[PDB]
Amino acid sequence: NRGTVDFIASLENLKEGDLGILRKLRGARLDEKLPGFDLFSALWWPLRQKNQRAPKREVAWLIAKLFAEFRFEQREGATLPILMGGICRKLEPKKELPRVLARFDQLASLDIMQMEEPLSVIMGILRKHQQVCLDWVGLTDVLSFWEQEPVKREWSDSFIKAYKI
Amino acid sequence: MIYLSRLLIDTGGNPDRPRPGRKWLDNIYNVHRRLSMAFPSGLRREQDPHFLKPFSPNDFQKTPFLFRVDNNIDGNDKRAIIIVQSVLEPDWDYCFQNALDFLAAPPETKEYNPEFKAGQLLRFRLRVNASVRRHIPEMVQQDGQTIETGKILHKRVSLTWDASSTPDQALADWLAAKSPKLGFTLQRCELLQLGWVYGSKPEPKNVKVKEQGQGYWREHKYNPLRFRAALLEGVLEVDDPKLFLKTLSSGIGKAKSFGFGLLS
Amino acid sequence: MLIEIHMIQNHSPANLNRDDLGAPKTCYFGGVLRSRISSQCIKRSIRTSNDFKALLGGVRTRRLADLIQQEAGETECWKKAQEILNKCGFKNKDDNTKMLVFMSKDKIKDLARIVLDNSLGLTEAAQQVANVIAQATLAPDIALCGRMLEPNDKDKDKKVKWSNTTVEAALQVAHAISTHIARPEDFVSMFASACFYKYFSIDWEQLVKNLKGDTNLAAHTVGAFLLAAAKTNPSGKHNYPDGILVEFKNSPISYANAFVRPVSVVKESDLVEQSIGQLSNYVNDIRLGYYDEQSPVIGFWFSPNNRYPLGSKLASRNIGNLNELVGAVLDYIGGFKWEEVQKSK
Amino acid sequence: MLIEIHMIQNHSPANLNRDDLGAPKTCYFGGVLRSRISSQCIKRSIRTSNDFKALLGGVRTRRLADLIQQETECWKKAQEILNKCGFKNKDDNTKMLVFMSKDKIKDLARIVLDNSLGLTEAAQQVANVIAQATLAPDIALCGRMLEPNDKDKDKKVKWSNTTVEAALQVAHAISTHIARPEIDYFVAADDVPGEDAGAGHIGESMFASACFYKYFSIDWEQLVKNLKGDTNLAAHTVGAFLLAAAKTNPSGKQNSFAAHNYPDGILVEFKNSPISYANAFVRPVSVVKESDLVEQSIGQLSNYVNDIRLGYYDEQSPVIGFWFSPNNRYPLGYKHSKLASRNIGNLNELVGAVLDYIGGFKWEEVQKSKA
Amino acid sequence: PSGKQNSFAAHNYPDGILVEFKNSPISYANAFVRPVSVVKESDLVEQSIGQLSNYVNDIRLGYYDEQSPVIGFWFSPNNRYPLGYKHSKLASRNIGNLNELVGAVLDYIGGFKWEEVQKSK
Amino acid sequence: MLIEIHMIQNHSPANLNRDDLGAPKTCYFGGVLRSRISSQCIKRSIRTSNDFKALLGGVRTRR
Repeated sequence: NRGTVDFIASLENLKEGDLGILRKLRGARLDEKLPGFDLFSALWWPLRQKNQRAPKREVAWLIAKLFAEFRFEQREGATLPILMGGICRKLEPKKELPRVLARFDQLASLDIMQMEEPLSVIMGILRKHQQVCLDWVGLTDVLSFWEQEPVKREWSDSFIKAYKI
Repeated sequence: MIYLSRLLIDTGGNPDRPRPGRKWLDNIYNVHRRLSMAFPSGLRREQDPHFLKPFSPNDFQKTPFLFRVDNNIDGNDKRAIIIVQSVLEPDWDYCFQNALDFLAAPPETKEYNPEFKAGQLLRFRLRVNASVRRHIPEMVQQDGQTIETGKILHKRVSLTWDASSTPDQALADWLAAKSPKLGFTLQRCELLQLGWVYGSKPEPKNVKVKEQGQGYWREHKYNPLRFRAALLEGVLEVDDPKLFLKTLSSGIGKAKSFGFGLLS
Repeated sequence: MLIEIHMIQNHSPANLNRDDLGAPKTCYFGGVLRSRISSQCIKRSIRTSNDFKALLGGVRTRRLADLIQQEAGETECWKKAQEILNKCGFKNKDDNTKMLVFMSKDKIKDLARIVLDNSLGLTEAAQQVANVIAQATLAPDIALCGRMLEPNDKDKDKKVKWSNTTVEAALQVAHAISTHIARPEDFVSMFASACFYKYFSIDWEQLVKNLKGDTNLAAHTVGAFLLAAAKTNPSGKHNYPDGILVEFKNSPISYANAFVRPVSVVKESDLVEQSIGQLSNYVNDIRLGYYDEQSPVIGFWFSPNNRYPLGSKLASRNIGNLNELVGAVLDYIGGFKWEEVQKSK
Repeated sequence: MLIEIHMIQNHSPANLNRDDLGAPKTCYFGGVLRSRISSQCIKRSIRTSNDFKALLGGVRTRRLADLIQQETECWKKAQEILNKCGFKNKDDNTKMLVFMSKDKIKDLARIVLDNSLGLTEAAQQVANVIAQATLAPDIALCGRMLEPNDKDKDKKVKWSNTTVEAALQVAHAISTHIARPEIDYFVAADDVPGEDAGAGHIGESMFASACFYKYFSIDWEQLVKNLKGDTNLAAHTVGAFLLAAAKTNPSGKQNSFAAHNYPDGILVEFKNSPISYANAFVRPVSVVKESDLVEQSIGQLSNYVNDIRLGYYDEQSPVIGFWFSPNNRYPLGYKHSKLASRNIGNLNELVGAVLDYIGGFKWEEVQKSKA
Repeated sequence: PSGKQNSFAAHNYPDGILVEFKNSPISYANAFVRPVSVVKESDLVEQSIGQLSNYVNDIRLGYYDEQSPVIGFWFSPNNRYPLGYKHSKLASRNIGNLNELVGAVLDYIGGFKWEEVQKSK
Repeated sequence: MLIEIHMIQNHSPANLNRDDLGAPKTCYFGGVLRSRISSQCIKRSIRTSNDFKALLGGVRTRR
């Protein structure tokens, strides 16, 4: 898509104070603080009048909050079920692998709003394994259509494919 | 029946935050509107206390009344003063019940009744328009080559005073001569403020029509209105305490709705 | 050197500076409210005064196109000049340009004779317009008040180049404050002459640098500045100053803190002379705490025929005249008798 | 022997420090709003002051290799060398802040004009000479983060660490009372006549007036360690800091306001552990009808100074204090005791007392060590 | 702490130190569950110390009166902030100096002074 | 036998326990945002203190 790329690139332009106030708004809707809504409006309004396709609003808000909290860099080919699974091969299959594996499968049966904390723990173990790159555009357009089961099964089969290799 | 009171409004101090009262004071049509939906009615008072209803000016009582916006220092704080008085009781618990940002301190109602008899030295200021009907509305000077085309139009243009004097002895002569009509006099008069005041009033029209009823489909229009201001004081001696009360109930000049009212 | 003038003046606030709500301008000093007149109001009132009639050489306009056909004589040069100005970079919403242009009233004919030539294109015409308004600083008003000029870049042609188009201001006027409590108006010769304190500072070297090195023009500027400040009420349309203290130093010092506590006095006539007493007390302690050797400070005191005195020795001399005051400020720069300095614009 | 400066200074209505929105800078302290004169603004105002002329020379540089020709057309190869040193190029300048500072630009000029050498060794000796410049006492009062950008060269930049552990700590200036913001209204007043009333521009400006309590925290030992000795030079920079703290103000919007308000009282101390009497003005100063707010603020300050002097006692650590007022216009010992060791009336012997307690130096020979 | 003290010099001293001697631990942090709203008649430090004294007296009367009493010393510098305006004599000794509070703690400890203890190392 | 210390301070405008972004550390206590000075920071400033430069008997080094 040619609309989400501008959103991710504009997010990468954000300076320290803006993503600090985005960091402070974890688990909080974009209403109880005025500056957070102002920042989201500035990020989210001008990309609908230049390109016809835009992500969903809740996906954009959640992705902005998570991006502020973790601060990765955008790189093609680094979606969640590849780096996930790649880290699962670096594990003991007896005990820890079912633990981390269940932590990953918790994402596949959740709605967009409640995934903030499971995505937080998944990206926390990603940060523990020193992962710098994450395809924010790829994550965003597989998350804006997260409610159709073909993309969920494709994401899971990507995890399988990265695990068997 | 004087109901003199005060409405101390919240001027800001940051022209970065939105300032509702400062923006509200810049348009005298909406200033009159704000001062006039107070004491609204008892017709639908028992229905809702929350001021959440579609507005219509017909439900509001159409009693003419007065106000004036001024500025003063109490002892240590600049705060613009609005002085109002009316024949109906004050009930500003509904006009500002969801616009508390317009206010700075809660408003206070006073009781006052006048007595001056004749020839004392305890009087006060005045506000009026410098409006006169034109002696020579000269034939509508049009444009294109700076020419004159039209016939006539009786307009309430601003007062064209003399050219060899200043208006603290020209307008002073004007209201000194005007005073024996209204039942008082001026022994001294010095002007404080003069200039223009501006506003905007909307005109509902009708051009388009609707295919199943009458022409509900229609457009908007705005029009400007201007007035010439004069705020001034004087140490005055009332001729009689029997006809000056009518002047204290109508005011010298009758802008009324648009600020210029009675002596205060 | 810096020319720091402190004046105590009884200005009636009935016809004085107003804000957008009609109130007189007020400021909080010492935690308590005082009366204020704005610095730009004093600057403009001095500018458009009777004594500054010869020295008003700068025009702060938005319609150069209107000024083009005032000495051109011919009729059909109004829209081409607008196009050339737009190609320079000053955009047009109407007859006026939408940024403020500050030039001297002698290069407008230069712009007219540039515009009326029809032997060259619009690009180099706009470049020549920039050559006109990029160094046209030949005005004492420009030298005193200061200016920078920068144009819009959104659809301006990219083939234009501007010089260092800013001139640094020579004038630091303080917002003049009322020493006493501002009198209340209520809810039940006619208004008092408020004792005001004003502060003016002129940088001599920077001003003569801003006038391309002239000396008699700048001397006329400073003399007419003192005369216009003393004689003109700051407003728009004699009241002589009770005391003028004009001090020369190389650093700015503000004597506003002399009136941190207000001079709360019941008697009307017993206000200004002990306002001057408070000023003398604080000038004494500031001199005794700050000005010791190194760079000494010399100041002159003026009153209407020496009516309110000063203090011991905190000034240099007492003179009860205004043109003598001009002659006494202008001789410390060295010479420049005032009877010949007016032969400049 | 910590150099701690507590000052009292009332300001005329002005706007010295402003953000991008034009509002004067404000902070919260004790739950109430105070006027803030930011630390960096005070550092630059004392740095760019008239008296900080003999010891200046910590020159800011982002546009590099243009002064090299000022001291041949070295825009090509010297900028190429700088890029090979890590400071990459993004425009007609270097997109990296360089604190090269010291007046040893002769060394950089002579290595750049030396057309008998390559890139790697010249860039290396540049790396040791810019990490060991160590002049310009503003470096010793504010350090560097010049650690290039390791996305260039063949990775042969084995530099030395440039961090200097600067000895200065400056608190943001604190008003002793409630800050009162004010609005200024100005018009442009079109000079040539028109058919309108005439106003070429309309704007709103801000200003404020406050009594300011300032806190400068320097320690002598790190200051003299960062300055490789030169005791008279240390006395010169502390004297320049005292004179600049006493004589200059931030030059923001001062062409329109002129708030050159000099000092009310000065607290210069020398102790072994740092303290701030901002907590004196946790209670805001309210004006009483009998006294001015400078006298009131000095009384509150004296109350809290006596608190800390008596309630924090160790017999092995005696602490002195100096008090200054212009001609003793506001003595600190109004309430109960002579709190300061000596009450000083003029600035010059206040600097003399600072010199005497620091090293016994005088104000005449201290200017000989220009350095 | 030594954070951005170069640009924010906030070296300040504590105006209240409370030392208690129990065989079980407590933390008087539930006093400041309500944030201190600064009023025009008092200061933030005095109000916080008053809330702390309220909580300390309350916990002392609620979680005590054993056979073993709770003994403590209260420290304010030169006694500008005594323990509120509530019930007095709550602390066993209101001490105005820091070294005397340290000496009182050390004398409770078993009778070791402050000077010869430093001779250990 | 437990020896307990309870203290109350008040500092100037400060950045004592900033973020890697630069934001001073915050925590929620009672549902309202409170500034937090880290326990590790308090302990280290205690350990590195001037009056703790008469007690030190360990370094806790890396290499």
